[PDB]
Amino acid sequence: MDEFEMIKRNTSEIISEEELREVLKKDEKSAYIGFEPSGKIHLGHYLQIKKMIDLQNAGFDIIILLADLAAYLNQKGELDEIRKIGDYNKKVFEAMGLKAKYVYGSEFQLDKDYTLNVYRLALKTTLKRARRSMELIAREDENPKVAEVIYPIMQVNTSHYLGVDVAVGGMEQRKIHMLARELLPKKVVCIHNPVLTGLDGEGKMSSSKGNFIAVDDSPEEIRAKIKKAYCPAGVVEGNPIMEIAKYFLEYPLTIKRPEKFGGDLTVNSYEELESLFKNKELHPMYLKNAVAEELIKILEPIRKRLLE
Amino acid sequence: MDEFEMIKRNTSEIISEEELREVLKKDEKSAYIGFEPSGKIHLGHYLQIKKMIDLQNAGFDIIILLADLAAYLNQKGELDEIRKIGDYNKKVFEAMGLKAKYVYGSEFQLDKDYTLNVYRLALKTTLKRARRSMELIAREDENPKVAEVIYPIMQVNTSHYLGVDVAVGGMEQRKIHMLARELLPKKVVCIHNPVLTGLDGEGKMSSSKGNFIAVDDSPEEIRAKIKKAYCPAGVVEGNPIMEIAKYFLEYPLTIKRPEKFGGDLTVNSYEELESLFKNKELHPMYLKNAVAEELIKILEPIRKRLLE
Ligand SMILES: N[C@@H](Cc1ccc(O)c(I)c1)C(=O)O
Ligand SMILES: N[C@@H](Cc1ccc(O)c(I)c1)C(=O)O
Repeated sequence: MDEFEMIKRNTSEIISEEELREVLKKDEKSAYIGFEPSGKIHLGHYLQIKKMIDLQNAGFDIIILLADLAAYLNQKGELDEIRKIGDYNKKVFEAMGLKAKYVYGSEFQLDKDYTLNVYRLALKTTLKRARRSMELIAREDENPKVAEVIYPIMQVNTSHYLGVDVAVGGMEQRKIHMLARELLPKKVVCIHNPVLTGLDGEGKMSSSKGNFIAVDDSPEEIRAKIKKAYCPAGVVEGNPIMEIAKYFLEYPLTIKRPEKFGGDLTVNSYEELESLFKNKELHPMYLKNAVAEELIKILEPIRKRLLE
Repeated sequence: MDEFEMIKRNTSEIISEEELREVLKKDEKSAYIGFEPSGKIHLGHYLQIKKMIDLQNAGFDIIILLADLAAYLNQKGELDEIRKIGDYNKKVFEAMGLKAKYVYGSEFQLDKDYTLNVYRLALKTTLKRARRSMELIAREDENPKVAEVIYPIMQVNTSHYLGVDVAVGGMEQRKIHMLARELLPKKVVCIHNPVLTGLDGEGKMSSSKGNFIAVDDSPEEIRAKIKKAYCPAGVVEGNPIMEIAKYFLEYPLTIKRPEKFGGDLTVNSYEELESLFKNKELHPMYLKNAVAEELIKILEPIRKRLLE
């Protein structure tokens, strides 16, 4: 697996692969991802940080935007408290093994030159397009605020301002990124990560929906969350436990199981696991026990650094 | 007529009269009006400048905002060319006899602190409310831009920033002013001037509709415009010529007319003129001739200063 394939592994899409290939040739290249500060950092965040680590290993300088101003526009509270959560998020990201340059949006997104560019972009972006770009990001509001449409153009300008070669985000960010690629002078290569399913199988995993596993959850808590998670036999689509096996576990994977139920099985790839589960040769209970124990070991050093 | 009544004369509404009364008691009070720079300065502009002059005579310090940034957000062109028109507008306003402090929006509306307040206001203003406030101001656009909703909150913040006691504008500005009075810590007294009717009777007078008399039009041009203007006998409502008699002429007004048609008539007030015209005792032709000649003399010193 070369660098391109390492970067591509477990991503939903890369816009565009040809452009990424041109970027990889350079000695100096940079990539960023931004996150509205979150009280709990979960597997969805970890999935993306893992991807930033892949880029870093491929020679990219990484910038992590603690998107405080965006969170502010998206009704997450006052800037002061939001920045505090941002500082906590930085510590968690560092505990994940990512060394990068962390910047707070408000450090530069209120500067006269930034603002003028935001207003120039506002002249080129239709209200309809801006609202559509925020469908999967905007905080639920029966009476949508003007702030909601300022948010996407502020995000489009970040890539321009940072001068990055690559922007990373979950698939929820794809419409904002399409806007950026259409409006900015320089097209940024966009790498989109899949959106994890919530533990109960209802909708996507989210900090606001309480359907996630946080990276610092205790082992006992992880086991309890996985035990009650949606995981119908033979069903892979929308199955959060299979998603965890695909995105976080390493193979070969040894699945412990009593001899009376088939004995231990060693799966050499997620594809093999997917095969077994689909044919109902692996019961949800044993898939769950293996995923919980392996996930606990994966997260252990992060929780340990955060509690130390 | 005291100061309050002088300020109130020919206005559509004052929000609120009690508040204006409290303001008038102060030794130091200020008022502003903003205009998106216009290629031609017309009677609608003059009507408002006349009102600013009334306020100045009542002891107010006047600030005229050459609203370049707003015009930019409202698709009037590039800031550089817009500012140039703004400078021309200042010269016309000075030729009207107004001495005031002229400021360009872009001088302060892109500052970090201004912008943060704009975003704070964006969190409190619904998209629906912002669009409604722009119905009579926004440039026609089949695909409304995000810029359209940034415009009203930028305008709400101007009063806050300038610290004025009074904001003046045409009735088209009333929804933005209502928003300002609801959102700002200090309620600004809003004085609204009537919207003049276009010369052809179709819709309101506008720089973009070419249905106006510019203050520097030649006498010959004024006569031609008034000659072809909508002015049905006995009809006062939506009659631009009667509006001109009401808002710009001084009384007693002598209306020249051949003896065979009734001879000259001296009207001591606009109300008397309105009475005569309604009862069809004054023919459109003679109302028009008198209005054109008197308007020419009213505008003469302005055109002269602009051509000198
Ligand atoms: N939209 C991201 C946060 C984010 C990302 C990048 C960026 O430039 C900005 I401004 C904000 C989220 O949903 O968390
Ligand atoms: N809306 C006015 C222009 C204007 C006025 C005041 C203000 O604070 C701003 I920002 C702009 C117009 O229609 O010309």
